[PDB]
Amino acid sequence: NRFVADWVIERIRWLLIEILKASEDQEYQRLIHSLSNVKNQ
Amino acid sequence: NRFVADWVIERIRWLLIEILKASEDQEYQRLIHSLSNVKNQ
Amino acid sequence: DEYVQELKGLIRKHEFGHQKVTFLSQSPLLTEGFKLLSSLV
Repeated sequence: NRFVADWVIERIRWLLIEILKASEDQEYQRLIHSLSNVKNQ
Repeated sequence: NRFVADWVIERIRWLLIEILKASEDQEYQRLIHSLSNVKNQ
Repeated sequence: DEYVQELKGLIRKHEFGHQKVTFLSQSPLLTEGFKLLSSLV
């Protein structure tokens, strides 16, 4: 992104998947498998 | 600063002293002498 | 006024709401610019 600086891009997605962890099956796994780096899990 | 990132802090002051150059005597020199790095002019 | 108008697009890349508005809606340009810089820092 180029909005502020590298702060609310990945932290928001990380906390979103964290909320998903706290509270579907194939999509709940797609959302985390899609973004770790390229290889992590 | 910690507002966006290192973009509108020094550019704005530089263009402001540039406008002053384009359009006082002791203060017009104080405004530029006060901020170059610590030593430049 | 050649650099007076471009500021209206430069500062938008950023709470000093009242000062930001009075900067977007204006001889006093150097004074308000230095005031805004001092306020933000």
